[PDB]
Amino acid sequence: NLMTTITGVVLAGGKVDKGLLELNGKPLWQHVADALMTQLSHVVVNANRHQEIYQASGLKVIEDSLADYPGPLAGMLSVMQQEAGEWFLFCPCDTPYIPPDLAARLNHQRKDAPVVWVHDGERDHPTIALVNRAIEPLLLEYLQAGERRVMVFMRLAGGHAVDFSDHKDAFVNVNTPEELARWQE
Amino acid sequence: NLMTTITGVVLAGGKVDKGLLELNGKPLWQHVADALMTQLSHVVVNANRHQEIYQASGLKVIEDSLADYPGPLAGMLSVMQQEAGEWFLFCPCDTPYIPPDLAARLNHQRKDAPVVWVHDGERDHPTIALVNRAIEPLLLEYLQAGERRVMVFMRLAGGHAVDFSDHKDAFVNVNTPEELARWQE
Amino acid sequence: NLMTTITGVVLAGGKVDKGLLELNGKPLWQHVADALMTQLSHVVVNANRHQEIYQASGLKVIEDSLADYPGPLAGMLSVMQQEAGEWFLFCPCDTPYIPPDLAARLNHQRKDAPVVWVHDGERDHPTIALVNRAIEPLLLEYLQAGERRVMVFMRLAGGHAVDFSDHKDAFVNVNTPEELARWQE
Amino acid sequence: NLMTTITGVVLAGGKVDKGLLELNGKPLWQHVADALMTQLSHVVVNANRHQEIYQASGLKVIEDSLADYPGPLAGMLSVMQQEAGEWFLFCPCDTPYIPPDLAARLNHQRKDAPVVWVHDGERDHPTIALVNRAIEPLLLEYLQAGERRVMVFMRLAGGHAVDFSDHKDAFVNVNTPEELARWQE
Amino acid sequence: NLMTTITGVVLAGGKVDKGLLELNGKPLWQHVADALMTQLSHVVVNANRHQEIYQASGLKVIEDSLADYPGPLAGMLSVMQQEAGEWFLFCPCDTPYIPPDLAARLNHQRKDAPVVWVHDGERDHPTIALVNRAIEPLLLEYLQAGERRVMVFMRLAGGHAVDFSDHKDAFVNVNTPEELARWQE
Amino acid sequence: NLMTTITGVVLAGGKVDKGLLELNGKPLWQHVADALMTQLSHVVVNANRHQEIYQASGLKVIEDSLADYPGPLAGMLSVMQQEAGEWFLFCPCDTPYIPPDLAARLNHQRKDAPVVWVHDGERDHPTIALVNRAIEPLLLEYLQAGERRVMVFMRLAGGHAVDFSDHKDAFVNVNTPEELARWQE
Amino acid sequence: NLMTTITGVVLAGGKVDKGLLELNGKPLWQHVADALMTQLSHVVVNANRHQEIYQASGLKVIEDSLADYPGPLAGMLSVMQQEAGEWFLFCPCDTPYIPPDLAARLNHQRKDAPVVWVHDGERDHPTIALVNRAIEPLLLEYLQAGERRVMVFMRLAGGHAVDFSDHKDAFVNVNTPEELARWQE
Amino acid sequence: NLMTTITGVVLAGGKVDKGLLELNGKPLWQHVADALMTQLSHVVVNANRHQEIYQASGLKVIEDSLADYPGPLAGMLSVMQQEAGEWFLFCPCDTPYIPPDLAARLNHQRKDAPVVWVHDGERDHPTIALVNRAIEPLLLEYLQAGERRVMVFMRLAGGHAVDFSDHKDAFVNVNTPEELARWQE
Ligand SMILES: [Zn+2]
Ligand SMILES: [Zn+2]
Ligand SMILES: [Zn+2]
Ligand SMILES: [Zn+2]
Repeated sequence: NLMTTITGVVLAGGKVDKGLLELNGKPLWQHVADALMTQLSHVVVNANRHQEIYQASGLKVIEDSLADYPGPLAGMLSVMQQEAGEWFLFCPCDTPYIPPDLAARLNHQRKDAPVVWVHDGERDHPTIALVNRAIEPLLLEYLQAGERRVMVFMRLAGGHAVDFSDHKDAFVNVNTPEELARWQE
Repeated sequence: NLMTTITGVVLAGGKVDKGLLELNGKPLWQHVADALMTQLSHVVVNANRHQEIYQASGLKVIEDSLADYPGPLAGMLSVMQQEAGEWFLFCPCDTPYIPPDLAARLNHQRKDAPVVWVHDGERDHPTIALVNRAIEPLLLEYLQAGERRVMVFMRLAGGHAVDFSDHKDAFVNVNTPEELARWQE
Repeated sequence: NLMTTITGVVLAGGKVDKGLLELNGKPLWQHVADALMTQLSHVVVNANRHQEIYQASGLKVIEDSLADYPGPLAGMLSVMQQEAGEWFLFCPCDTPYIPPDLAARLNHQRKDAPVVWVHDGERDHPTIALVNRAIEPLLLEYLQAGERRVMVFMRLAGGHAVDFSDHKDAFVNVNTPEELARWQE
Repeated sequence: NLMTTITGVVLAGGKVDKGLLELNGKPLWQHVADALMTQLSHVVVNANRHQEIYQASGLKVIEDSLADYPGPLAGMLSVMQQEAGEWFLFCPCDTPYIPPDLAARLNHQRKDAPVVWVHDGERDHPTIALVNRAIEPLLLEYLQAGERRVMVFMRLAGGHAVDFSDHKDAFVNVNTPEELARWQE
Repeated sequence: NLMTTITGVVLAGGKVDKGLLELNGKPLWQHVADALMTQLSHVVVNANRHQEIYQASGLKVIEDSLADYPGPLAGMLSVMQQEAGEWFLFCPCDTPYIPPDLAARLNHQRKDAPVVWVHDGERDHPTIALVNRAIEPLLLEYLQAGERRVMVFMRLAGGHAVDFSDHKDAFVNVNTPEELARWQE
Repeated sequence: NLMTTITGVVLAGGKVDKGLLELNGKPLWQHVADALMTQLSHVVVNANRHQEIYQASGLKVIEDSLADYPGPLAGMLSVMQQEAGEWFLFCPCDTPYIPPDLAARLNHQRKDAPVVWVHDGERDHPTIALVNRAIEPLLLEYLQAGERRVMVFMRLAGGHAVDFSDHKDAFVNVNTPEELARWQE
Repeated sequence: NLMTTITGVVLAGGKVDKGLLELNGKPLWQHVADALMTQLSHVVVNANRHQEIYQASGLKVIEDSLADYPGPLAGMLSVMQQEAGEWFLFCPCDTPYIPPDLAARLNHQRKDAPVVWVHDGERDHPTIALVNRAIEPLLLEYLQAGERRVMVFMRLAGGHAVDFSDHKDAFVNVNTPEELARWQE
Repeated sequence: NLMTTITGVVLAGGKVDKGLLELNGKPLWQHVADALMTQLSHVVVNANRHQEIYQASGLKVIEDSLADYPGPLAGMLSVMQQEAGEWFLFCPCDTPYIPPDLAARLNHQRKDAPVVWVHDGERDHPTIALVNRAIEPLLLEYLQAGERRVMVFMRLAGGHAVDFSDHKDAFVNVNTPEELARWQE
């Protein structure tokens, strides 16, 4: 089952974390982790600050790097370098309503591509992505070349966006404390 | 083939059985069991009463529990706890006309989800479901929390309904002796 | 797991059954069925008499034939013609102490052969056999030719015996009521 | 590849063969055999007359039976009883223009069903069918019960028709010498 | 690879933990967890006390039960009921020197059995075991019957011991604070 | 992943190479090789001239033949005869803009066929093809018969075209130095 | 099963056949073909003379070549070039007593090698070999280089001999009419 | 086949190459590359000097790093970070007589371990190793910790040595020009 083949990954922030703010009593990042854990057996967090907090919830923490690369791609590569699965489902810390069929729908719609990411009907969410580790070398080469754009990389790897326009407000992102108040229950 | 990979399960009733009433000379529950047995090699019955009757037809009977949980979910979990397959096709005792392509269509339309159930064009039949045992832990947690709603659970697991609107009257349910008379041949 | 890939088969007798006699309160044939059911999910009985008794224990009964062939091979072929698995573990009704690792050891020692049977250190037990359905055509041809010898057939199919000389008295066969008394507890 | 997993079967006639008549210098049945052999490695002929002729082309001949059942289903069952593959692609002797993508399209459109057959846009061709051997037991039971209708059986097994309406005149059947003249090149 | 197919499990104690005592600066239970984590991606702890301590190391904690069963078997069953893998490698908290090839050797020596445990040359260690979840139903039945003996259960499931007599002092168990002093570096 | 299962093949020319001309500083053939290498681990070049140039880029060169057959099919067959994979993705040297999802889309759209090629919305590109080695024998027979037409062969093998009409100008072919100037950046 | 994965091949002679002489009423080559057909579904003959005779038994005939190479290796390569399986079991026409477990024992003893051949206790029989088609390219290169020695090639490919010293007189070869008389029954 | 699943790797030297010296007219490193290429489809070279020379033979060159780690382990990790296979067979540049069954024997003797290396009867050759990429994270952690010992790492990963004591002088290493003269033909 996908549950035992894809490693879930909370992208908590590369070199505070707004993901620590509570939504309905639970920190934003833990909404994401809990949603991934309902669908996937093995779930880790990519974090470079507050490691003890993430770890304290029973999750393994993967710290970045080797080289101090910038942005989300750097965390993705760090996780592939430090974890053995074939497949990873990444999600940032601030999208607490991700749907219960995230992994299944992304996988079903992959069309044999090594990477896919969510399009919510309005925009792309390239860091909510199902990634095969076969693109580890390409990612390393991309970052070594000084490149940083997420979607450009994912397209260059042969990926595409998957339509989640029917999953209402599942991909809302909590940008600030103020937005968080529009969502408190 | 699906025939040898999915265990069929007649949900005969958790803690008489109207499924014992005869439709065209054959008990309602045996219509269901026979339909499952045409499509699947290994088929069992979840029953907590009249166990000897079900067993007498050559079917293994799984009794509920561990804990006295309520409703169909309790029987589903009981069956996963007591049977070793990866996949189960559950069906209640009172839907005698289930189609010969039930398992194939549910599986084909799963879209990589760990659970799917029938929608007949008019309504959901959440207890006519193809279930991967990976959701055993989630089900246990759900029931331990005091929750009982079937479709809510199946959605939370990442499942969805599968359209059988073209399978005419295949999902009629015999609620009472009176309805049973509308169907006698 | 082997549990969900091999169909167990009690060879109860082709055209009373001494296998109906009780050993320590349980009929000989049910000792065998219970031993197979501990190791295998799906288990059936090949019987041509007392079908209701076997069936009443929750086991599907396969009756012989098509053609009225003689002996155990006839039952084996009948079962392959009427059951869909790839693999079958046959055992006669009168060997109640068959070991809990029967299927695993036979499979482990197959050496890529399509059939293997037990040798107990003293003699062959060719009807205690793990059989791939690929030899269905060969068996049919053998029986159509008027041949009946079990071990000859199994050798001709490319099979061999597997040493169970360390499984003490596991393959005792209860030939008569008198032998049964040497074993009563 | 499908080429090495599906056994092709020319249904040449159960208990002359009009399939022996030549179309553009090649016997109708050999048009079918050649089309199957382009797509599939292992191809056999079900024949009960002129066995030497079919065999002489390098094809193994499977004769019917065990029991003298009627019609095409009888040949299908005979072939499953005498051949070891999981999958069979049957075709009658008189449809010489069957397409080069017959096996691929039938398989692609199976929708997890154990049997599928061709619909040419105007009618069903239930004997041009892709069949999983899991339905061997059901077929045996059907024929033993005295039933003979092909499509009824295939529906009861959970099968469906596959649209080949775009494959122009690929499913023309040569009923008589006269029709054969409408096709001579 | 085995790394991504077998779930590691530290058996930390069912209803203080001596496994909390430090050996060379690291708690005994964490020696075990670290050894399992070198070989396996996903590793959990079965604990019913000090849950926060185990969880704080980044490990998911599985608490016992459903029913208050006794002993290690109860923890094994609890873990299978609450975790989705096919395979589990259990180890108690007080065997800190378990070898780096534990999972590979147990798996290699399984001989198609659904469970295997370590024999160190002097004695059995039945709670250092590689277990297929197919024996979940058997375990449940065993415990419901009031049975508790570990090795008896594992033999009844078809398992056997695997020789680790060449892995010197790898299976030393720290019974008390005094034994722990014989090992301090 | 497809990356490690399909061998990429640059069809550089059977018995100068215009593919040696530079587009934006990189030879046309190396545009193709680089595009294939982003998607596939193992990539080779079919060349019969300038072998040292192709080889110098780190690519293995496969020279034609056995028999001096004509055209692209000859190179395809040469490559299947000299390389061990199951699957090959061929592309000529003069289509430098082939898309990053070439292999994934061709594979996803194969519909169980052993060969597929690109249609760009305006025309077929039968030498941009995903080919299963099962058609090696058919290809050999075709060429031995004196036949040379690419698309005819691919249709006869059971293949079809795959729509890439949405991949803008990805299949432009540089026919001459003059066309190459319309594309210089 | 091996029956449906390995193609049997009678090596009948490259550019009369003593294999046509009758042993106990059946031609030597047909003893071999029949032995292969008991173990394997799909069996072909490599022949360059008397093609009609071999074909007349229902076997497909593969004629040599492309290039007029010498010896048994030439026939092996011809067969791999013209047949789609992954695995081939070759045997010459004059070893009529080959054992019923030939394919299983060769496969079991392969030790992950791409080719294995029989050693009968006294000598090697390098043309009684189980061959993976991955060595097709190596074979082509070997023959193109002007090399002909069978065992040298098989060793260079990474193969080894498999001990059949316990299969008494199974590998007797009938060199002449005179030897054939020592064997007539 | 192993040929298409394991990537061969010549370890040519991390930050002249004595591997450039000719043995019987062929550079030592090319003896190794050629031996790997006979057994494996895809073979690369890890080199940090003379990259153009290695590349010129048709081999892809992987340069070290990310971080400037020391020794052979650094090259192994570099290759896993930059190549997508599951399995790698590493060999240094100066062991020109490596046997034709290197990959098969190492794989056959792995005993489910993620890494194995050659023991020649006299000593270990830990850089002649079959490595699963699952140990990429462990290797990274090991090197980041400042550790460099090869065999220690391979043991810590759960590996073991494989006996090649019967492969005479296959593992001779050419240390110097003088040793090279003891071997010139
Ligand atoms: Zn059953
Ligand atoms: Zn985990
Ligand atoms: Zn065949
Ligand atoms: Zn390569």
